[PDB]
Amino acid sequence: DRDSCVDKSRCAKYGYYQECQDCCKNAGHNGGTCMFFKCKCA
Repeated sequence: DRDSCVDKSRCAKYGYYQECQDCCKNAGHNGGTCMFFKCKCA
């Protein structure tokens, strides 16, 4: 119970990264955003 895509799935400089939004959505949400190589949810 400690997945956290933020510290698992990489990302680009910033914006929309299909990789990030995919992770979150797969976790049990809708998606997320990209923040300085960081993967956050929405």
